[PDB]
Amino acid sequence: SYNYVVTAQKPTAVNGCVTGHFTSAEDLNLLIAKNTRLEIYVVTAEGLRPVKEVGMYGKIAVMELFRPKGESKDLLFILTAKYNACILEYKQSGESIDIITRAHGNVQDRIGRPSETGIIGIIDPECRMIGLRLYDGLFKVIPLDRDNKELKAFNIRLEELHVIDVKFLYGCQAPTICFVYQDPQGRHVKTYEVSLREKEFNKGPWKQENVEAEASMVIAVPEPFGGAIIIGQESITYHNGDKYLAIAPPIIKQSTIVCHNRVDPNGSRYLLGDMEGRLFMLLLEKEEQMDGTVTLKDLRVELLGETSIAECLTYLDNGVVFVGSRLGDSQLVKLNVDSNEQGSYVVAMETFTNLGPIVDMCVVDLGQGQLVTCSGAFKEGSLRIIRNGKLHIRTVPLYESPRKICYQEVSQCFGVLSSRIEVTTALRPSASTQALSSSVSSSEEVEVHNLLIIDQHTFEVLHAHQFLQNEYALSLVSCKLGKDPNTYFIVGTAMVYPEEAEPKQGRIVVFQYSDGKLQTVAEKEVKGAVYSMVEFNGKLLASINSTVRLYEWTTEKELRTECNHYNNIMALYLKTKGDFILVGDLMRSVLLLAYKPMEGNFEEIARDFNPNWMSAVEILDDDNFLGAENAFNLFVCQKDSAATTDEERQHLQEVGLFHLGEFVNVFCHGSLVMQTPTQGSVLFGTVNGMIGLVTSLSESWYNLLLDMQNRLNKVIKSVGKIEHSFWRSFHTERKTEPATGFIDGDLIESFLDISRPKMQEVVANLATADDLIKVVEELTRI
Amino acid sequence: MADFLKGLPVYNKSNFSRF
Amino acid sequence: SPLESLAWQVKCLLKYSTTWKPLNPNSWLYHAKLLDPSTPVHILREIGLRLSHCSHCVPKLEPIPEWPPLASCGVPPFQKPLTSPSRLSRDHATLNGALQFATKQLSRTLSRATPIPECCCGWLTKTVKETTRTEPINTTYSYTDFQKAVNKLLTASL
Amino acid sequence: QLKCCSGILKEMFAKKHAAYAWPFYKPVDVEALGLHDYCDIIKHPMDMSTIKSKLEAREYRDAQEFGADVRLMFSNCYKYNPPDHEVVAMARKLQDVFEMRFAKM
Ligand SMILES: *CCS(=O)(=O)Nc1ccc(C2=N[C@@H](CC(=O)OC(C)(C)C)c3nnc(C)n3-c3sc(C)c(C)c32)cc1
Ligand SMILES: [Zn+2]
Repeated sequence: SYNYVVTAQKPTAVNGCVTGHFTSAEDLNLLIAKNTRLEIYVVTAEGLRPVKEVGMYGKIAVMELFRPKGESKDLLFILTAKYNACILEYKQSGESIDIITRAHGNVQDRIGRPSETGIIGIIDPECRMIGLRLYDGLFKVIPLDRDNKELKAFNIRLEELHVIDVKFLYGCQAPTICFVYQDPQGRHVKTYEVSLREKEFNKGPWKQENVEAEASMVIAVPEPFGGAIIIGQESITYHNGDKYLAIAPPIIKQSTIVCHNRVDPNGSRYLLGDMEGRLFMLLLEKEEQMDGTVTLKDLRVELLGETSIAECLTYLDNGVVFVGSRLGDSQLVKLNVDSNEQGSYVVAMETFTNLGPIVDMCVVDLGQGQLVTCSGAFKEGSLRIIRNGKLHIRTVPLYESPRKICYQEVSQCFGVLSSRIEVTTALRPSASTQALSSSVSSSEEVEVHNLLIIDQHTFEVLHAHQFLQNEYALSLVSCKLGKDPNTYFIVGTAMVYPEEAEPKQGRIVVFQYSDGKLQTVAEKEVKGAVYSMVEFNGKLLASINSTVRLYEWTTEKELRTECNHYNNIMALYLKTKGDFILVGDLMRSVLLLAYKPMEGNFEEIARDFNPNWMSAVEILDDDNFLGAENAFNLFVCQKDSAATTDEERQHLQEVGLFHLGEFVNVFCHGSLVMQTPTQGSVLFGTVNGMIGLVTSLSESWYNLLLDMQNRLNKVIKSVGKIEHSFWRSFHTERKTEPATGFIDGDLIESFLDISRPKMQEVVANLATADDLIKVVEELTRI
Repeated sequence: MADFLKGLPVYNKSNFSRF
Repeated sequence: SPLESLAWQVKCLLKYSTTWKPLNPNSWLYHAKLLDPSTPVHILREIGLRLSHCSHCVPKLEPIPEWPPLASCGVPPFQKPLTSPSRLSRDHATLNGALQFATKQLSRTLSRATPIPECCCGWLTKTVKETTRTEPINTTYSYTDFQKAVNKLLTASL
Repeated sequence: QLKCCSGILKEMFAKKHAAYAWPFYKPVDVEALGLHDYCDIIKHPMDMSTIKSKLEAREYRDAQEFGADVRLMFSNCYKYNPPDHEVVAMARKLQDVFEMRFAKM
């Protein structure tokens, strides 16, 4: 197959943030890592001034600033998810900004089990080394010197296999790590010294001490204090050897603290963000002893107020704090000495739009296509209306998690599945609790699921239906069925109990929203979770646990089973085209079914037998089936045209592979441009808020753009010196192959921005530059 | 009121002044 | 039930096949309760999904993962996750509703998992088709035919 | 006489014994049962259906020639298969009927 993938909206979720002096010795810089993007801001009188935004050929997992001795300004260390390590330097020579790759390498190991808590990258305070926790039982040390241009690292065996979090401590004569680990005896905190010349671990300054069961975060405190602050679930502790200081404030019991940031350079004040979005300030009280040394007297936590749910926090300057969110919009907030009379010392200054996570979306015409996405989660959950302008985004906050969306044109309303958390009592007012009209279904923290009928124009919750206790709503469709002229809202549900592995119960509830009212038209009791539902030629195609069932709508306004298919593990996704059905499995990739109208049953055509942990499926055409899996890869499967035997004909062949670097949640047919080298248009929405487009090209077009990819890869310089072929290579923990049948549209589009001499070098002996500029412009206009 | 937010670090007092 | 009898028959002949490659008895599918080994019919299911296969007919089948990846369940193989339940819930909140439900179910079920201790395709096809005493000898069936017949039988009987 | 022989063969085809007689109802197909050794370890193959066809062909001269073929069948099984095996025990079982009703011929 020949496919063209291009980013329409860059990822918006913030995965990392740091402050330092990177662009110059005087500039105060905020660096933000959004997956594959690195943004550099200068803190100024007017706020954050962006100076350079860069794209990397990798998923940024570590991003740390450090200043070696003799360096006039901070150097950056970046590690990617594909273990591409680079030491970068910001270089400015007058109106020209370059990110110089001081050092680059790949620090992956041939053998190694990736750690549960993920890649950890820490830097020694004296910049003697970079430590990487990549695999269980292996601590990778990269010595920092001017001669180690290749990042020639070495591994030290770590006895503690289950390490939770590790930092380098301050004020140690030798490089020292302090980490929290789990063993059969619980969770503990331990220290080691690293010897570069000996290439080994030595005993830490202070012996191990037992910590909380859910101790999850390590904070290395600067001098004068030294030591570390361990943060868990319901306690905060400080360990500096003989000095142990634990507190258990009730205020932190309600939510888990997920991020921290040091405010004062001496470590007397810290910011702590929790999962509910609450911002606390940890305070370390000083005690200057008469001996001349400074010790810690007490720990205090104060509720500063409420922010966006923080993935990361960073104090910039003058009481201003950047809050980088992946579940909601990021924000600059201001800390004030005096409260707002509401008891809150935090005042929001600026909001940065984040579309992540995009759990579902749809294309509507409210001849110009608009995307409506279910974005965010919990109090950050909202609807996002994206249209071409570049992209214009309108936010409709729901204050609860949206899960599914379907447009009902005849009713001029959207149907949205939503969930809220109650303790029952709701934790805050939300869309489901502030509906104009509300109803409840007839026949610790709990999830309450609702169907919201929301006005298309005002985006106000017209109605909210509360489903049964322990009932989760999974699938939603707006369609007409059979001979019934009414358009219905069909919801697939599942009763959830801890006693059950698979749901033994579930429901298909058919509602009608008419005259600004919601009534339950029909209720069907099924024996499992209704994962997916599609309107299939006037009939209702549903997936219930491991079965795909086609129902008919009778004249009595009830569903009657027409046919069943059982050859699935867990039919999560369903797409249809004509009489074809694409069944996405939990692990068994994609299956092609053909409904047979003359037999009234399903027929299996071909299954992709490569195990793929599917996250979203789509049908490109009758032959091509596009799928996304949880290792951030896209694949395209075809029916084997050269199949001569039946066994060959039972196989869907993976003819296209491509490492996207994004976790695709939803595929939809539609375009954001007004109604060309490419045919077709499929939008996809991902966890990080990135939105992409997949199109199809012919043989000649694909060949030309692949040759251009090769030429551009030869010409274009990569940040971190990562090869584009390596980055786009299909990659799981099991299998790695080069990308096939996929043109990286971003690479091709980048051709228009290179210098004309570089254009001539690229198109030399291909063909003038003007024709190919026209080609790339036509590609852009899709 | 909040004596623990009194002395928040200042790198440059001009920063965020003209927000 | 007739389906159970046919499953028993199929199992009792495949127990002699040296080319047969059954699904790993310690597979996460048994642990996740997505396959039920109490009743013999599970073999038929595994035949339908090409989880159990004949190596003579299918020599180059892609291996089935033994345990789901961390993204898929959030549980290390037969180990309690280090990550706090709140963090796992927050991570699962980023998934589409079907995948979110599947991931929470897999987490909940595989948290309690404990390890399990460790070509007659033509005649099996005839057995499943219930045409052992009627088909001509000339008829030849591969694992493809056996799979198709098993799928048809499960469709009719389940 | 051979009418009696046919009666024993039908009483072996009879549905009462089919729980153990079923493997012997037709020749041992080698392509279907994956037994790529039969032609070597067994030279002349016999089955209940071939015996029935030879009765219909009146090819037997006497009840002992019928006994000879039905013995060559049980022998072929008792030989090609390990003892303790199931087909050797449903063979042992089927020989039982043959003998109990032949001994009364
Ligand atoms: C599993 C059902 S069982 O009835 O409990 N046991 C059972 C019945 C028949 C056979 C047959 N065995 C073969 C030799 C053999 O072991 O073949 C494989 C099972 C394919 C490996 C055999 N030797 N002599 C004869 C008449 N047979 C036949 S013909 C036939 C049809 C079958 C299934 C057998 C094994 C186990
Ligand atoms: Zn076979």
